[PDB]
Amino acid sequence: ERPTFYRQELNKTIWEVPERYQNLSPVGGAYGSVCAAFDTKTGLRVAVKKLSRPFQSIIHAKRTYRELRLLKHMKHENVIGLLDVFTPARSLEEFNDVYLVTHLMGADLNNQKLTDDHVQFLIYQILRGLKYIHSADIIHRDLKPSNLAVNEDCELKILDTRWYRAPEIMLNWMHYNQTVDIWSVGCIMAELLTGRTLFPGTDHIDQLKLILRLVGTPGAELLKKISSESARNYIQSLTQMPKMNFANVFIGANPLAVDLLEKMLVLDSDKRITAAQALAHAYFAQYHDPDDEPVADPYDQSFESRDLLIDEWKSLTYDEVISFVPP
Repeated sequence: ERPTFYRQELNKTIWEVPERYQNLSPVGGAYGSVCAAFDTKTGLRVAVKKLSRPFQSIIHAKRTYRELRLLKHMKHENVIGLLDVFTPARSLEEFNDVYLVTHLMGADLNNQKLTDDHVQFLIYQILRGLKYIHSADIIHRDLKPSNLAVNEDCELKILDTRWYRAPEIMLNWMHYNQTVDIWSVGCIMAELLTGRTLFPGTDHIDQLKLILRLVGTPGAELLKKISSESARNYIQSLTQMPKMNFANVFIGANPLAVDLLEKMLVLDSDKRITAAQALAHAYFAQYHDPDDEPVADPYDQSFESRDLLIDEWKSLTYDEVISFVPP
């Protein structure tokens, strides 16, 4: 049973949506565009997204497929997930338009200190989601407060500025790792605790100079891992500063919070607490339940390596729209 659609003009496009999605009102840009709407079937407010030029080129088509595969996979309280995907077409031939439905979102996390219990609860939920995302072998790569939607009773989702980027990710470094997301978290936690941006770098070189000011220049165990002779030269061509005490930088913070930050904001990704080890840190003792912290089903990313024609990506996408199960 196909629903009944109606057609409607919004954001200088024509939209064709199942009748269960009522009064669409645009929210906003240059990507595919989003309308907020009312879902009558579930009673909820939803973000409907019209993908623009979904199959315009090959890169375009593969981008669409990636987005659908991703959302379709995320089945977890703290991560954003897919409520619905649909198309007007009746065959593959007539297939051109892909609309996605997810929870409409109250408040992302841009903004004044928070209480140490609020930070605990906020960071716990971010970590809960990262353990899940990480166990499907996915790296978020760009965590920052505006990817963090919280709602009225403070329940938080990860949605998909260089202020929160891991330095291995800024300096293109191959010695990356899932824990780039973790560096980001430290940068958010610190921001919530103090009220101020931990590294408000004005530009690329500033950014790294600020980071090296807090953590110190790389030890010896870290130099052993830099391959480029010039990179090595250049790193120790820099001002040789020591590591600062965090208790001094995080004055009047819970010493467990301070401890945790010292395990997250480390230059060497191989020595950085993982999401799962962080959920066990004493700092979250009030919230940690080791049976309420689920990992994901394994996630086939093999399509990433592939080079295919527009009509193969489109066909693959259609298969995924056909097969969608509502939650």
